[PDB]
Formats: sequence, C-alpha cells, structure tokens
Amino acid sequence: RIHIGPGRAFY
Amino acid sequence: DIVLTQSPASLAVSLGQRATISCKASQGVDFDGASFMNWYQQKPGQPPKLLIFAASTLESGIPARFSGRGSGTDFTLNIHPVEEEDAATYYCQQSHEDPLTFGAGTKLELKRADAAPTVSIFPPSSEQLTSGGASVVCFLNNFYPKDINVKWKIDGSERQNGVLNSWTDQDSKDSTYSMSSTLTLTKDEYERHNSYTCEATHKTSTSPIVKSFNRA
Amino acid sequence: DVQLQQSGPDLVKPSQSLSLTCTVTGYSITSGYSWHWIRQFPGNKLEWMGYIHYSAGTNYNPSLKSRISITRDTSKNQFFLQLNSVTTEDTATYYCAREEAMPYGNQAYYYAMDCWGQGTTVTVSSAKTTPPSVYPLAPGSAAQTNSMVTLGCLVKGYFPEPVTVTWNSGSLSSGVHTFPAVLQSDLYTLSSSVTVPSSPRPSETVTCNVAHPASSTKVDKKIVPRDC
Repeated sequence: RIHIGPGRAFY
Repeated sequence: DIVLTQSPASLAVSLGQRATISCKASQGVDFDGASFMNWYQQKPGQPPKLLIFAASTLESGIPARFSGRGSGTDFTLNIHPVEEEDAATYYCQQSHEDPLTFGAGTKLELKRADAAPTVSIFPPSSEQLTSGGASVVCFLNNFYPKDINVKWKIDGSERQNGVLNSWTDQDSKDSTYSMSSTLTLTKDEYERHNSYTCEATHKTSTSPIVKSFNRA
Repeated sequence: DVQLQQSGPDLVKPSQSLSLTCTVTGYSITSGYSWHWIRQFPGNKLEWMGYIHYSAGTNYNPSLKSRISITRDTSKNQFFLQLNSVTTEDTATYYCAREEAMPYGNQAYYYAMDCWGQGTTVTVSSAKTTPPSVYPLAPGSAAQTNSMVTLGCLVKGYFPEPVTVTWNSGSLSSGVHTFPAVLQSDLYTLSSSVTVPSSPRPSETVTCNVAHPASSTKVDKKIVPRDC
C-alpha cells in the first residue's frame, strides 16, 4: 500500500 | 497552511556531542498509519538532501548517527555523535497536504574557543574622494561567537544611515566568523566631520573594541 | 541514477516572464509520481512553488497561483516553470525535484522529494551591466604595533554578480576574507581583506586583482601607503 497525505491535491 | 517552527534557529555543538533539533507543526501531520514529516540537510552551495522521511525512516546511505522521532505535531532530529561533516542547515518539511511547507531551518555550527575580533578601520582612498564619494570601511575579522554589535560614531554620535554590513559564514578551517561594515557618505558630508569610529561590542570583552581615525 | 538539471536565464527584468527548464536524465518523467519546482531565497527560506503530477494535472502554491504555470515535454524529458510579472522579490535560487515512492514500514511506500537538481540562481533587476570601481584600502595612516597589518580592497557599484578577487595574482591566499556582495541602490558592493606580516608591506607590493566577467573588466590596484 501507499502513503499519500490526505490534503495532497491528487489523494 | 501548515506552519513548521524549528527550534533553535542556530545550534553550536562540539564534535562527538549530541545535537537535538525540534520541529513543531501548526496542526497534526499524522494520517492512516504515517506521520508526514521529512527532514532535509543542506550544505552551502548544495541542494537539500533528503535525510529522513515519514518521521523516522533513514534514506539509503545516511548513517545511523541520524535518528528522527515524533508524531502528531512534535518532531525531533537527533545527531549523535556530531561529526565535522554535519555542520549544515537542517529543515523539516510536511507532506500532509498541499501546499507543501518547510520550516525556516536550524543551522548546526561547530563550537570553538571564544576569539575576539581583530578590528581595522580604513579612511576613504583618494581615488574615491576625488570622484565625490566617501566610504569608510571597518573589518571585524576572525571572532567567535557569531554575535557582535557594531556601531559607527562620527564626532562622537551614532550614525545609522548609510551603514551596510556583510558577514561570512563560519570558516571551515578555524570555525570563526568575520564581518565587514561600510559607512558610505558623499565627499561633502565626509569633510564636515573629523572623528570616525567603528565600535564593536562582543562577548570577549566588557569594554567595546574601538578603532578610529581623524581626517586630520 | 536519476539526475535533474535546471537551465534558463540568470537575469530577468521586472514585470517580464521567467522561464526555466528542468532536464531529467536516467529516468523518464512519465514514471515519476510528481515533478516539483521549489525556490530558495537569500536567508535560506525554502518556498515550494508547485508540481505536475503523473496524470499531467498540476497544483500550485496559492501565493503563486495567479502567475505560475508548469508544463512537461514527454519527448525531451523535461518539465518547465513559467512565472509571470516577476518583481525583484522573485530573485532566488530555483530547484526542480522528483517526488518518488520510498520503501516504508512493512512492504508499504511513502512519497517524498528525493532527488533535486543543482539549482539555478535567477536575479530580477532592471540594472544595466556596470563595471566595478575598485578602491585600495591602505591602513589608516601608518604601519602598527606588532606583526600583522590588514589591507583591503573595496569593489563598489557593479552589476551583475560575480566578481573574482585575488591578492597578488593568487600568491596571497592565507589571511584573506572576501565578503558577500550587498546591494547598494541596484548595484553590488563587495570588499576583501588580507592580513600580512608588517615585514612584507610596505616593503613588498600587495595588489588586489579584480575581474568582472560580465563587463570583461580586469583591474589591479596596488595598495600604496597613504600620503598624508
């Protein structure tokens, strides 16, 4: 799985 | 925006010592099993290099002397033991949301013995005066610590207009700092006064270090 | 390994447009998660500008949204930054960076900007190329107590950076301090000091050599004792 910030534009 | 506040802004450490740098976020950067706080190291004349990501994971090739810890809003970068090559600026950076933001940076500098500045003052050269300008220069070289207060005095009174200062970064060989202070005036203004004093207050002396010259 | 390289004008005039290119080698731009532009201001403050995502969608810093644009060229493997209506406040070092998936925890991945370019300095100014005025700085009015005597060289009002300053054509390298240039009403002023034994000056000649490549200027000033 991958961890991308919840506020990143392309979450 | 998530504002990152680093502490302290500057840290002087001796080799082999432990250095701890903090980073406080204005709101939590934790989410679904990860803390989105990364750390960068930047040496002068070089781009930032990723050190730690996701709060505590070291990037490949970074030595174990670096450790990151924290969660929520509070994070710390620790270096133990500190080595010569560690002198650099360190930044924390959050990837919890866009816009991505960085802290202002903590400069890790090397601690050395206190050194008083060697002060020299210089009258304007005739080549400049004959052209109508007058810059009086004062060099405050090889001192430590970095904090110094320089004041210009003309005929006994403090002058603040026309003063431009420039600092060097810590010297890589001797770890001292140097500074240049220039007072620029027109020739006419220059010739209305006689006594020019460059005065420095530094931790190394209870009395100001003073250098002067009289036009004549 | 992957390598990023910024290129573009180093000097732009106010209200014009700044355009920079980031060339990527050893990795295709279509494979990276996102490609970013970050700038660093004198004082070391880093401001993220924006990025182009793999989907080709972009996201910008709200502070720059009205005048920024990021595009990519899949063929030349480059991405670009366009910043309009620049002001002197836009003077900074510009970097491009790759955001890639890093191994995290137990077979997981975490995105981080792991590879940055070397950076490219951009100055925004309306100043004209101007050669420096080099002034010799001789001790107040004598020699002095014990061994060391400090001499100087003032390099005033030039544009653009940089100037190269040596002492005695490079022969004098120890005891030299060249200070960072500072802006003095749109022109740069920098100074250099050299500390030498009382036995060498004024008996031996000390000269500061100054080269300003932009204007092709080369000046050599001999520090001569002040004739009072």
